[PDB]
Amino acid sequence: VVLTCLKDKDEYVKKNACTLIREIAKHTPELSQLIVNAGGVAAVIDCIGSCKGNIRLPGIMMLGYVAAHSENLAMAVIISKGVPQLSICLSEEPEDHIKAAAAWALGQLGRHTPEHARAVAVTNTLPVLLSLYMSPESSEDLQLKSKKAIKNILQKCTYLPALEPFLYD
Amino acid sequence: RKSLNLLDKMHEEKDVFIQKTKGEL
Amino acid sequence: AKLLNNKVIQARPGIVHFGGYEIESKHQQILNIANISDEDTHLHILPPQTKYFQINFEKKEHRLIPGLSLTVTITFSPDEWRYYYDCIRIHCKGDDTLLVPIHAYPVLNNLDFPTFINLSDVFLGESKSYVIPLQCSCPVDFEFHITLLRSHQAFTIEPKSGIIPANGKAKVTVKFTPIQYGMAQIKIQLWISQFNSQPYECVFTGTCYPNMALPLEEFKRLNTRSKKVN
Amino acid sequence: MREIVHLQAGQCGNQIGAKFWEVISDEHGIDPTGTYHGDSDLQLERINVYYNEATGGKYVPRAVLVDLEPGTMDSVRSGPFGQIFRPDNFVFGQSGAGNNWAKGHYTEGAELVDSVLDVVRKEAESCDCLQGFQLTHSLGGGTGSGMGTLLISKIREEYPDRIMNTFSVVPSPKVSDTVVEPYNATLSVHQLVENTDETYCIDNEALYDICFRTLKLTTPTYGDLNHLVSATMSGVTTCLRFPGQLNADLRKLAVNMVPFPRLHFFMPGFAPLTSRGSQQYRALTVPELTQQMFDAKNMMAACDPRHGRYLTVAAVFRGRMSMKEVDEQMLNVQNKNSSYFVEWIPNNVKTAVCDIPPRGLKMSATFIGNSTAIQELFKRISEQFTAMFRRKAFLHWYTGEGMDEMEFTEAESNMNDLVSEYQQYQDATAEE
Amino acid sequence: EKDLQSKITAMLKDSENAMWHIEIQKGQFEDVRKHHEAEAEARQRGLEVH
Amino acid sequence: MRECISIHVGQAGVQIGNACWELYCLEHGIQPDGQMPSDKTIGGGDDSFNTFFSETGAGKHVPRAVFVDLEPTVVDEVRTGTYRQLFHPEQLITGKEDAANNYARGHYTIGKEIVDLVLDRIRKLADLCTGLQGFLIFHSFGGGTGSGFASLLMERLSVDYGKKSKLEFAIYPAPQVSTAVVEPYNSILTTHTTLEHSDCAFMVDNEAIYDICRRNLDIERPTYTNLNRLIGQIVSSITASLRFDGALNVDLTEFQTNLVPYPRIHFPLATYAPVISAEKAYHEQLSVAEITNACFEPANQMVKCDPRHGKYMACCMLYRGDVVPKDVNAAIATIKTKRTIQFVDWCPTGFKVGINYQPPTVVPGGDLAKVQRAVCMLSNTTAIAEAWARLDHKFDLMYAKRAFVHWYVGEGMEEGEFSEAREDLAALEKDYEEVGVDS
Repeated sequence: VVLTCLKDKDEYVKKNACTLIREIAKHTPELSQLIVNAGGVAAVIDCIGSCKGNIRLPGIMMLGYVAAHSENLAMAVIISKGVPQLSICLSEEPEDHIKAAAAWALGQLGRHTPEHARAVAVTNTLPVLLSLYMSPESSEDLQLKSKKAIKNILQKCTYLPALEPFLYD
Repeated sequence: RKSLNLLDKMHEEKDVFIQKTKGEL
Repeated sequence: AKLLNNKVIQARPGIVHFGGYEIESKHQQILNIANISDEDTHLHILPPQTKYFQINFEKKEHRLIPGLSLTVTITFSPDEWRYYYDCIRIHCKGDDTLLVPIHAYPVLNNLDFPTFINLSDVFLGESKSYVIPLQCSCPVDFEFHITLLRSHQAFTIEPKSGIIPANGKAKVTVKFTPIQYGMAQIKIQLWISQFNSQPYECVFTGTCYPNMALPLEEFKRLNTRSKKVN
Repeated sequence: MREIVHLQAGQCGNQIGAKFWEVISDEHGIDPTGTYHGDSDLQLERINVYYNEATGGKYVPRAVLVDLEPGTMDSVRSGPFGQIFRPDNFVFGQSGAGNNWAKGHYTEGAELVDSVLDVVRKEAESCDCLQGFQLTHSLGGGTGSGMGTLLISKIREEYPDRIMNTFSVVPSPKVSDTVVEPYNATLSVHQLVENTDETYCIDNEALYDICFRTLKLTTPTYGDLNHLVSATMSGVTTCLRFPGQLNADLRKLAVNMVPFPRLHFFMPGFAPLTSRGSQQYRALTVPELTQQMFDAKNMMAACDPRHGRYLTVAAVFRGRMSMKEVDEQMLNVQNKNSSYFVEWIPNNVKTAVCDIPPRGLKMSATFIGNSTAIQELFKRISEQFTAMFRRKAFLHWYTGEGMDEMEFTEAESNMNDLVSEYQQYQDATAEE
Repeated sequence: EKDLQSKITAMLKDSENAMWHIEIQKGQFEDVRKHHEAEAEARQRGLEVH
Repeated sequence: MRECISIHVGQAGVQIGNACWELYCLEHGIQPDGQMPSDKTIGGGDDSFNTFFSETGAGKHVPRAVFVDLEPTVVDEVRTGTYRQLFHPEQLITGKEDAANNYARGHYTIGKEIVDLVLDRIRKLADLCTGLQGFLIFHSFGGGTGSGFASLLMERLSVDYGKKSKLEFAIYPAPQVSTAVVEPYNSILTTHTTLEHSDCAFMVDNEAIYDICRRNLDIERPTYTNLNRLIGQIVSSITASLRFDGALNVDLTEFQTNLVPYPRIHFPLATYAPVISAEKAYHEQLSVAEITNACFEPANQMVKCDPRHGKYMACCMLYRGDVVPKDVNAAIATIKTKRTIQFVDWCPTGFKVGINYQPPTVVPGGDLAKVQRAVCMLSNTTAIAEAWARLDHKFDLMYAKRAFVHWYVGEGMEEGEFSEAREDLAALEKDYEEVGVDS
């Protein structure tokens, strides 16, 4: 009944539903597993892609928490294609805290098995993260989360063509 | 039905666009 | 560093090509230069750097009057089968430099590729194979590759891609296995690994139809009439 | 009680239906106003089959006119009997078909179909019990062919226990009216063999030849063809409209007349086709009519029945003669012309005499047979479709509508199977 | 080439939006084909051979 | 219902529209005032005039057409005419500057200035109408107005209305005789627009008109009036089943659907018959078979091309007058077996039967006589491709040294467009030669 609220015409309702799922899917991996089994990650991702602004922040944060919880949850999120949506939020959203949240979620996704980092790397997120952390106009938290994501992903990324451009930048 | 034909046609054109994008990139 | 034209001059053909040359044969090509600009201009042409390309031209006047065309002939005497390349330098007034390429490469002879192919009736369970002969007149190998715009299951083509041998002939076997009563057609494109390759298009079509031969029924009824004659 | 609902499609279908309505009104004694001016006996009891009981005895027609062009209703309404029909049934759109089957079926066959279903369901519910639905249309266009197949499919899906009889017009390579006519015929044959009970072959070139060489008319027009087909229809329907001694009905024929569902085509024909100067010099007898109903000259086929073998035959008479002459004629014909019918099944001709003679003519008899002559039309249609589908000519219109080309492939496979079936049953041998 | 590849990655994020639609396609449009493609192919053998 | 809007660009388009409107008013008995003053002796008019005219609340008829031209002299010439009380001044848009056989100016610096006004006019005209089927755009390739302005307007009309038919009627430059010099320069660019942005196109020349008039009408000093009259008769014959009815009505859609075999090949060959004078229509028995056979004669074609050089894809034949179906059937049976006429082994037959009960009328002052029936044909053959070959050859020999090209460069336009048009025409000719080749 809450997952259907991410499809209403209203926007603040979607924001509330996202904040609720976020506060739910932050304490223990059991709640996140139940949410995944209920088929809600895909709905959250679709609502994020179909909306813009600060409303994307609760969804990005819940999926970051879910990825950081365990390995099965991160794999399920990856199967649900969460990574390119984090790239979208990192690119098109001009806000800084949204970009920082997307970077943190990407890092929590790529801090799992090398398959996770390979799936993240093929979505062209590492060069953008490097540019943002090499960007003076970026905020402190954005750069810090970008560096954390880079360290958590490059520590297990095995896709050599993705790691090659880092040799010069 | 042909609105049902759009079902295949749109995604097949998008696959052709995937080929074009991979070649160009 | 500009190509095919300039503010001052225009070159036709924009690119020089020596296709299907012959070793030690002195080939000629004509390049003409027109004065785009409305002022009267000098042209400086630096000769080719290679000993295969020998430039030849006539100069009756220096200042090339606007609208006038200067014809320049290039002579080519190859020594072996390979792709040759050179660039010719053209200098106008000021920094008006022109970059013009000259490509020499062997080209396979004119193939008798058909655009349409109407194959006869083949009954179900039978099969018919047609061989397209790819004749190569040059002692070099050429790579071919096939593509299918529209394709059908009743058609099998062998081989899809391969190499035509030096001075040899390739054989492309298209096989029609009648799947159903009716007509099957394919729109086929053949890509050749040659410089400035234009792929060759063709259509293949096979039909499958039985018959019953009415006139023998007329003969049989005539036989019945003859039986009733007695 | 037992009534028949009539349907209309195609401009040629509309004109032939109007001609049939006028002919039956004249025969049964109905003035153009709408009242009754007849003087017969059987023209009051079973008159309700095509009419409806109303106040003041004003009988109303029962036919729904479906068209995509508004210029047809104006033409058919200005006639002497165009003021008697129901204007509500004249359901017309705003865009023409343009001789396109796919475009009409999709564009002009989605938002307009609902109204005609509503009116036909209202008409069906208005009566107590029904038998079948009659539709007269043509395959020459997107109006009759594009909508007739769809409506027949709809009514069969809704009411499966009904008679699906139609009299569509077959094309001819000698006399054409559409460049893409074989495309539309190809599309229509699939629906005719899949979702239609029975179908009769109608040709214009054969009728023109017949009138020219026998009637010897000065300026034959479509009006003459409409008159002849209307007379044919009245001869077909008199078995139920005017009961006699041995009455029959549409379903008894369609069961006894069709050996296999995939072969439901027939070959209709009228016997007394004479010139104006020969009407006063004729001998009304059985053998003459048997010869005129047996030879291929009077037959309205654009082919030769002699190239195959007769499968099923029905001789429907309308007069007061006898019973013995018909059976003796059929027996001696089967004895002599042994090489023209299937020997495996004797007695392939059905006897039927209507004791009530028609109005204006004492003697009438219609021929409904299914001989082995249509295979030539099917094979030539398949060949022309193959020739034009080879290089895919005149196809960008159908593609631009949205439908893919695989329908053409499945259809051509269907006709190849059907023509193979026809030629294989043609020489039906007794044994190995 | 470097700024046009930054732009190719920008239009590739746009083509990634295209691929985001592509996951609606590969969530339902072949979800139906998972069954109706198989049950639209087998019986050509029936018409063909027997 | 069956209602269409006509577009007239350039002097030729304007005069052709005037001839068409006067033909329609005389044939329908419409008086030049705009009302029905015939209160004593009636002479017709009780018909379906809604197709072209409009009925007001006071009994007035308003023509529905577009009379636009970049030069004011033609608008003034029509304005001082006797039919000025029929149309409305808002429908005749004047102009300060005119192309006068120039494409660059009339497409960029002149035609782009009056866009909103004509768009508002055509939108209002469409809103005043209920049922729209197609358009009647009358222009010319030689005239710079009817080329640049016509192309720029048609490109917008194509994107504003995709479900509406887009016809084309203009004059093709004759290879032998011509009026101006830069005609191929405008034609090479207008052909691309009419091919890649329209659905059907009709080309006619004036040399064939001169030949047929001197051969049948036997006139020594011709004039543009007869040329306009012939085109008006052709247009009336084509859209004959729209204003009236018949045995087999053939609407615009009905024939345009089959008249286009391929998106690239949409260039039919019209032929009007009988084209005869008063004395040529008295002691000559006229039947259907003879005129149908004469319709395929190259001498009676309006395009100088030998039909025997190629063969036919599709043929569309129409009729107007007291035509009997048996005669049509006899003519069809005759032509289908004629060896001289060439066709392909994939189209054994194709044609249309348009029976029109209303016979063609006459005009007091013209040369056409009273003929009981008429016939027009629209076939598709590849033998007409030679005209495009000659046009390409002429453009190539004019463009090698860039004759009269500096003007267009100064105006502002891409020189590469010439190469683009040349290669597009070459591709079209290759497609035509491929289609004409059988198995």
